[PDB]
Amino acid sequence: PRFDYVKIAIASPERIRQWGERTLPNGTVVGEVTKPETINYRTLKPEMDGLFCEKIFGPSKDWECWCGKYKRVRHRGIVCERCGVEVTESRVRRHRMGYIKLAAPVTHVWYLKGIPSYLSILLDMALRDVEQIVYFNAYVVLNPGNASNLQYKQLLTEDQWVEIEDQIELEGIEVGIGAEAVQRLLAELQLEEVAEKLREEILASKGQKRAKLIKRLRVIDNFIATHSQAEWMTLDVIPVIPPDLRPMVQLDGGRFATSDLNDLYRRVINRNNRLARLQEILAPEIIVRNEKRMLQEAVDALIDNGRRGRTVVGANNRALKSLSDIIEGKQGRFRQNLLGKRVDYSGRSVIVVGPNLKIYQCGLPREMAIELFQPFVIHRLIKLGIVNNIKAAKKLILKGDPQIWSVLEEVITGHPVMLNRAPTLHRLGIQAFEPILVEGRAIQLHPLVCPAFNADFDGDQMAVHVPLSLEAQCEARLLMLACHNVLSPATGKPIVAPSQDMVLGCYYLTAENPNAQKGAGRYFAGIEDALRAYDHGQVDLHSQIWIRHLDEDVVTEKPDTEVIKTEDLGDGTVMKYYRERKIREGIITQYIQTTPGRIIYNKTIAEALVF
Amino acid sequence: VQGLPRIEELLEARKPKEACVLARAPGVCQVEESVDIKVVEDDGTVSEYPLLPGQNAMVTDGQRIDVGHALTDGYNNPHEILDVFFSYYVDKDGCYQAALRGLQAAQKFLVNEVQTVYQSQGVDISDKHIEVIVRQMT
Amino acid sequence: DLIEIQHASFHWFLEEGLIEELNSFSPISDYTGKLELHFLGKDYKLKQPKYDVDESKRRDASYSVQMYVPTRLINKETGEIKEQEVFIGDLPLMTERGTFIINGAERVIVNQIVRSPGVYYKKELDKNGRRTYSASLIPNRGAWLKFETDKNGLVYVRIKTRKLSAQVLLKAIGLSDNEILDSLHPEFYQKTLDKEGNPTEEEALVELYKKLRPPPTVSGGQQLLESRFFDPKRYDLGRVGRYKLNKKLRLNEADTTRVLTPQDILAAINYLINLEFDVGTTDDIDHLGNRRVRSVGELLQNQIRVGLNRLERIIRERMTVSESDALTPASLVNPKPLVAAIKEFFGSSQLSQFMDQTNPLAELTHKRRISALGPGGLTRERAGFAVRDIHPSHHGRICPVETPEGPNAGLIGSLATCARVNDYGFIETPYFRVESGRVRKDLDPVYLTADEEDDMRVAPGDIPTDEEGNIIGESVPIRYRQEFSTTSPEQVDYVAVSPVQIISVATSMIPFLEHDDANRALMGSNMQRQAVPLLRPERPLVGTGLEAQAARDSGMVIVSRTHGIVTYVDATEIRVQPHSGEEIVYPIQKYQRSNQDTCLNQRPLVYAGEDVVPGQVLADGSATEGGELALGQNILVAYMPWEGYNYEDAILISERLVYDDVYTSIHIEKFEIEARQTKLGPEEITREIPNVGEDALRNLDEHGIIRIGAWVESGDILVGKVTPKGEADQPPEEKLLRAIFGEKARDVRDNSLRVPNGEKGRVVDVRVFTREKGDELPPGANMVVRIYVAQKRKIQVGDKMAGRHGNKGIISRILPIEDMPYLPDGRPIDIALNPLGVPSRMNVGQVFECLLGWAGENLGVRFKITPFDMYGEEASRDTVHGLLEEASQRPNKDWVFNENHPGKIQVFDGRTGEPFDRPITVGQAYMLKLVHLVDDKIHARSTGPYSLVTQQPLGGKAQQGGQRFGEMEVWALEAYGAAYILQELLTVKSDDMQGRNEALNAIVKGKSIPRPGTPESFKVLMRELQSLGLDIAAHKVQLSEDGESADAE
Amino acid sequence: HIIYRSEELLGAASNRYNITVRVAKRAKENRSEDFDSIDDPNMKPAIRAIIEMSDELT
RNA sequence: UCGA
DNA sequence: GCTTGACAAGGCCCGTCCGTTATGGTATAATGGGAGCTGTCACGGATGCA
Ligand SMILES: [Mg+2]
Ligand SMILES: [Zn+2]
Repeated sequence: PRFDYVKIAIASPERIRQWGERTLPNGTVVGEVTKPETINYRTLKPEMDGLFCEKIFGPSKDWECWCGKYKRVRHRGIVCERCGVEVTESRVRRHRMGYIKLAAPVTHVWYLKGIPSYLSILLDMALRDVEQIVYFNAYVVLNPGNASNLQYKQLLTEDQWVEIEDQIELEGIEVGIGAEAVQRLLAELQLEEVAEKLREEILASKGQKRAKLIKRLRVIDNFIATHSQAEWMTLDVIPVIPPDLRPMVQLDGGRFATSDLNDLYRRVINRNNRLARLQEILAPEIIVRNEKRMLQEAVDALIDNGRRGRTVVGANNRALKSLSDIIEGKQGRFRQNLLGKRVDYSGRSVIVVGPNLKIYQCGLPREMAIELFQPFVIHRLIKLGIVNNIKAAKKLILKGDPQIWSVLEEVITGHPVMLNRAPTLHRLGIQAFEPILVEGRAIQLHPLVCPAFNADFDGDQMAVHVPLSLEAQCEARLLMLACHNVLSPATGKPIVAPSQDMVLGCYYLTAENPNAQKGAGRYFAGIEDALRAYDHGQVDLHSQIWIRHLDEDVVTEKPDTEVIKTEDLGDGTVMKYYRERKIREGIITQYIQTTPGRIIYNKTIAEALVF
Repeated sequence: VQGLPRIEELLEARKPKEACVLARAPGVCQVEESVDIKVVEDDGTVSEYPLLPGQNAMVTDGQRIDVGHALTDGYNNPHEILDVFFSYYVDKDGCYQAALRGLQAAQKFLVNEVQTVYQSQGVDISDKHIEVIVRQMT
Repeated sequence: DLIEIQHASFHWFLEEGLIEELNSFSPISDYTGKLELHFLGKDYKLKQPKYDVDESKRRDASYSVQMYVPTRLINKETGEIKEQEVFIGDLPLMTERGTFIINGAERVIVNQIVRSPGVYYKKELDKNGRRTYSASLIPNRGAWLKFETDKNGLVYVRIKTRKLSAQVLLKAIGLSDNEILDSLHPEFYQKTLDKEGNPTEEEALVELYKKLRPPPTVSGGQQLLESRFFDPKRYDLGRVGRYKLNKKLRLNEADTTRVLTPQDILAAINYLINLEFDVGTTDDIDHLGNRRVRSVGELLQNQIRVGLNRLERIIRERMTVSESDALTPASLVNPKPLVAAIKEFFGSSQLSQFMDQTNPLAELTHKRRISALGPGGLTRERAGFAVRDIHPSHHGRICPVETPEGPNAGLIGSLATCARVNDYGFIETPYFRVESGRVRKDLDPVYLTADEEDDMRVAPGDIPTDEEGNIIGESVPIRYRQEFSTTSPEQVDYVAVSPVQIISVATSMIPFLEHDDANRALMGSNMQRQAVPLLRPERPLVGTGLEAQAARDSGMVIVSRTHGIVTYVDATEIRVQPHSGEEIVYPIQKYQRSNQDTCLNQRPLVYAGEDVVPGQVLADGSATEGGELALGQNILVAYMPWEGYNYEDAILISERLVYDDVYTSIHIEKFEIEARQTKLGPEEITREIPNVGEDALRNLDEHGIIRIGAWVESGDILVGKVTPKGEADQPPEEKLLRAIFGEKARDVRDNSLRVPNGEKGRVVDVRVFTREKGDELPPGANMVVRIYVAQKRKIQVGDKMAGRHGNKGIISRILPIEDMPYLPDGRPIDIALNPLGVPSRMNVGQVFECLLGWAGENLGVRFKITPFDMYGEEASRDTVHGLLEEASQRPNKDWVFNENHPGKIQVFDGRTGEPFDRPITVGQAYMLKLVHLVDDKIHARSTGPYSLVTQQPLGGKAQQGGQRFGEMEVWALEAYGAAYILQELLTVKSDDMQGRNEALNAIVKGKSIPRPGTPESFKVLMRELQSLGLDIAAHKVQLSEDGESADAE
Repeated sequence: HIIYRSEELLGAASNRYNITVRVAKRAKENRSEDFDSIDDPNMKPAIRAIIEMSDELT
């Protein structure tokens, strides 16, 4: 559908179980994962309770349940009364989420071990103080009332609590350990009343610790505006990822390719079923305390493996992939699957220099163009009446008929193709071209776009991309063509220019060779008289040649306006002699001493700028 | 020889090892183990005693002191240009005009220092591309 | 011999390395003391292998041997000796070339350089304060002793944990107050004895246990300290650790090698105190005297040590549960944890690398690589600027030129030519003795082990010497204490033995190395290891002379050993008779597949009835000519720009290189298929496969497999295999189509092995490996078929060619011989290179090479020029121009040399027939053909496979993958106005199960549709954030309605 | 002369990101109007939208 | 590991 | 343009058969665990230590 904004908040335990429990035509819901079993070893079918269960996440095959007798498309939207699997599509398994009901609360590792440890800010404790209550290392006083020397939220050691047990003061003293005491300490908080208690402590006696009460006030004020509760930071219900996001496939040798999420999910349920077993048979308290500590470490390793404790491993000695380690890294879901994707209708090849070509034109081989433009060739084959479907067209393409290459010639005319070389530093590293079918197996690139792509012909490979829609073809032509990218986006200077081999051809053309004249000092009648004398053996490339040119816009190296060697003819006509010019003043005529190489260079600009 | 690490520490706004920026704009006449410069303002009354260790050189020659004229002979701290130009103008005019003149001195320092490094390597970069990222920082 | 770090290392393991590991493991005892088990390591069997060297490569096995030791199981009370040989493990043997064969693939063991064990001191300034001196006693295996010294005279001992006072460790090991101060200046030790108390022999073990293990016990403090440095099989200094302790600290005792002596800890404190008194040397971590190398004899000693420790736990867990007697000693030793320890080192470790077998130059180089990475070396992120630079102690030991560019720039080095590693693991260089200004070149060298820094004065091999009289030069440049200086020739001590002693065996194949830049000589040495073996190689004319030694040491050249008479020579064997069972047969391999898809063909060289010598070439290899090595061809070159065809490092060749079979190589590819066991039904290889007619069943012999010698093209069927299916979920469209014309579908599915795109050739080996024939098969397989297809590839447009000086390029045009320029005798030009890349990269030696090879072309003499001269300016210019004048003195060749322009002639144009305006330098260049061909770079995809989770297109040429549109490619289109191209590349081309169907249907029908749906990768991230405990959802801001949107459903 | 016709269309328009949408929205009308059997391979609907828009510009 |  | 008896074909349904599978038990005495980290550089907070 279409949405307008995305909002993120802390998931309440009533919200996590909303995704888990689904409505089924029966007395109870079945959307809870209770067993750590995934599938069977004999057949490749899952079990009725587990991480891959069909009664929770949906049917494995399309329109087929787990037990049998419903394997047709006639039954749509009903639930089998014998098994319990809804007969629907197999694409619903990647959208349904189960839940795991715990027997003991577990603090979230992002709020405890994070920066700046928002769980310890609300409790007005230290980082090491909350880390001793959680994981069962110290006791915290929850009711110090009617006692001689006891304080609220005071840490007690193991040897210190057994001394108060002998003294029964003579009243009701309540202590706690683990996350059951942290959840009780957060549930009895006063978030409406503690906000005005910190505001009167900032103005009066601030000192250096004014920023500590300011930072604590920012966390309390966020829980009132968002209408959240402070006890929601501890987890009672654990959500389960859909099973297609933790896939279990079988290789060719018979081994299964499991994920690291299945080994971390199984450690939670195996330690949760043991905790429910110890609490039923009235186990010793040193075993129940050790079981709840491993349940705290199993969920924290599932969320962020290696955040607080040691990093758990599996069979191989590498680190297991937790829920948080698939989004933060360079190989995470953000930087490898969302910002950058692998596209279809693409290809690559090595590049060779193509001279005798134009700009906005690239050389494209025949066996690569028949794969990139494959849906465009098939459409032209049915339109011309050669084939009737795709199976008759695909057999005609792979056969190698000469009529297929005549269809491919008529398709690529006017279809822009974006060329791309990695790495893409600036925006002119992706330009569009009009391809032509050439002979060979490499991309005939233009030598003028070589400083733009920063491409050298010693092993460079360039990626080829083909647009599909009609709006993408008009954007590649009007905005991304190579002819419209003369100027750089950084400065105002052009980059489409002669660089290496054409500068040496123009430097030698307009040079001055003082030995090979062969007819220097001759007068010619205009520009076209000297071009007709170069096709003959009359003049060389560097001969001193006087050219009758009546224009005044003549630029040269070290220009001058002074007149030296003034010579006067008869009838008042004066000759104005210069260093390179010879003007007959009263302007009648004007002769320019130059080389025929500079006339061929000046003729090339005339036929290119005047059309 | 320090082209690329200089542009990195300028955009990160890191604090250098040494910094000495005058807090006002007085008329300082230098009357000379370490050299000491006494700050006496003829327009004002209160003086200033700045810290100057022996490992720093001199830049001022006498009667030449701006509002944020530094004496470092090295790298300047861009965070110290803010609070000098802000606290000196928070009492004269309003706080919004003191923040506009404070951010303008920090903006002109960052653009002129990035262009200094890029021109030393023979690299042409237009000024309008640099000041867009400086606008996002200030 | 050039391979001595591999042959002498594995020979030491088979006689000293394996004996020492079994002697330290034996004997073992039980918990009570009933019986004892001790081995006899010095009497092992090492029986015969199972398969051949060539048979193990095609059968997918390993050239290994079985290891058996005699084992005596004795009992304490009852006198009984049970002698029985028990199987230990599978050990892969080293072949005759110095390599191993693991799972049918040839592998090498790269020598890894690490730090030597010993004591190292370092002056460290943690902040702007006083000068602090540290220490580090590194063992071969065990815990470290790091002694530090803070301000005000406080020396501390740190044993990872918090530091502690020096008197705590020095008194807990057992010492008195008078045995410390007599061998120590003791005035500096009074400052650290004041604020430390004064503990007794028993008043220090309690306080040591309270800080290391935070109740203290009088027996717990002794068992903790003894297990770290004094217990056997937990702390080892090594044979080289005892040698470095007696050299640095100048100790009198020796040959301990097992236990850390407590007198050595007192000497390390005494050297640390004296560093504040301005006496003593600070060690360097990058010095080669402090850096060791290890090889196969040492790396295998650590794998059996961690493999026998796992066997010790099972041998002690079986002599306690079984309380009864009369048990065999062959059941006490379980070979399973030790077999898996050797198989992990040779196949799953990082240091066992895939062998490069392109040419014999890359095979010789890969066995001599010195890499600083591995399990115990360095890290790719922990490598800095100081470890990648060249140390002054690398002169003659490690090659300063040959190193790979890119990520591993400086971490993977190469051994030099004359370098040698001793038994201690240090690199040595030979030197000639100089006595009173006279090089004593009469006796053996000295082989100094990097001890010439602070003691000796070493001159290189470039000084002009006389014939046994004296040295010609008066100012000899030397190196003394890592600094260069010029002293008198009577004051020097040693001189180098060769000018190629600094460079490696691959850099020495570059003629005129002194005229080329060091950056292009780095590229010229790497491109020489990538040259393919041609069909008919040719020896270079400007060779350096070292190609003959590298060909014999590669192992692919058959040499004589008997000094006999050759009797019979054919294309398969050579039969000679030895003289002063007398008929030996030398086998010759014909077109064997290599690791890099090249050939390993050998050709016979000798004839019948010829005297041979030990060390004579009998049959050369694929990339080896007669005697010397040959990696390329000598053809004409011209440095002239064509019409844009050699614009930016591009190559213009002629058509003469195509039809003369120049640069034509043979590539043999190998295909694989397997008839596995599907649980629905067993798969078998048949010929009658469905939906395939007679267009592909022409080369099958009624068995489903192709024959030998059949020309296969792209799209054929090599092995026809069927697979049973049990779906039975036919759509209603296919049920109506089948009911009309009949032809009910079978239960099988065609899974035949087919030829990939752009692949062709001739089938040469159709070897089938099935069961009940004498070979082992993997589980879940009935028949294994292996197909080898050979093809003959010519030189085409797009291939990457290079020379010996780093002038790489890609051919863009192949012109006919009438369009190429021609010499004034009528001979055309093969290559028209670009002269613009020469002066910008300082490639001057390639101009000296072509101008000298052109002199050797008209004379036919095949010059051998050694690098690094002779008289200055009289040995390179007047050698080339002097020998070009001798070729012009012939009466038929007067156009070769000109007086005005010496290294130039007049070249005529081939198209118009007119001469060019300026003379062009011509010559005979030696170009190579690299492995980066145009066939391996072609890839295209319309629609293929997809990913498992994100439903995105895959990546890879061998699996029909798509090109990645990364983050830098989005920023270019975002800087453009291409918003519709960016939405198309992210939605209808990747990660949309619905949008890809409608976009493909729109092109075939002819009416495109806008508005693609939500991509799949965003919905995966939405479900992953909800599993992290975050209530994240998408809403709508419409009028009086704030409802959550269902992106998934 | 197609590249000379595109530079005249991008000029005198004051927004180069807006006149390229009118070309893409006119090429879809030329494709739906060319649904008959006559199909010119040289004149694509994307190219015909640029020539027809430049003739009405003048 | 190797190419740009 | 429709209709009826006849002849097999085959899917569920309901019994038992035996391989498969979950569960509980065995009585000399046995009583705190191994395996690496020790050569990266810079910046920003957070303790903690006077
Ligand atoms: Mg390049
Ligand atoms: Zn069912």
